[PDB]
Amino acid sequence: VDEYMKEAVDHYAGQLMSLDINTEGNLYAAFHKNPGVITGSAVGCDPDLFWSKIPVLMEEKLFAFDYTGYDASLSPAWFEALKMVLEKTSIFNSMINNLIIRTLLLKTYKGIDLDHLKMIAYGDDVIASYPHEVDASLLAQSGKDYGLTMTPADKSATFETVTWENVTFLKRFFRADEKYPFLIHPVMPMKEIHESIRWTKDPRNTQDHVRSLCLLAWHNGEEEYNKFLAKIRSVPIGRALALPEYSTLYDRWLDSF
Repeated sequence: VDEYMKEAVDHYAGQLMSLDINTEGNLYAAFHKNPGVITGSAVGCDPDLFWSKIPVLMEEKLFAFDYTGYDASLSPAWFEALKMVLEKTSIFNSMINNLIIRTLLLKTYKGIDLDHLKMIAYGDDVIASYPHEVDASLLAQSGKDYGLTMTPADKSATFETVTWENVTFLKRFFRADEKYPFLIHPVMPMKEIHESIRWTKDPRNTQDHVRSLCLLAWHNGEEEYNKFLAKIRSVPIGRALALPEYSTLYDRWLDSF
């Protein structure tokens, strides 16, 4: 645990401090109740609503990257660090990520003020920002000194600038609604959804499983959604399900804000 990790610890800790958490488990409830740039976690968030808030919590320049074997590569130094924070699973990997980003930032650039780092992590996945454009390609270099193997965001061939158009968090894109632009749709690619379809070893789970897939799919738009429902209804097992009409999912969503 070097000097950089120490400042990461002090800074991250001091932050979680403002939350005034109960020292008597209760850490999990604090995080679940406060998904954002203070916990620096999204664990327990609700995409359908949280997506409209994220753009406001972020600084101007986004930056993200992929981890290769995030858990396996986690050296003991980090846990030691995590302990120091606590002294001062998803919720923990998220806390570790918060330590990594800070550490690598302090090690890759001079003049970094962590109070201006706005990031939200969910395990190894993270959406980050800073007032100035930061290079994940340079952060990746510093990562080697810690056994971390960082690569472009979303299995990208090269390291390119992260924008609100190409950025993804929890595998979802950010797309403003066409009718009300300030309501941000969490958009999971249809491909990812199709590859999630399962005929449960217990047929009874099928309905609720597909329901949860529909709650993700309709965010790709009425045409894609109905195309999706048509596929499911092309065979008997899919025709036996009760699938939400696009119209109602969208309307309920608008009324939920």
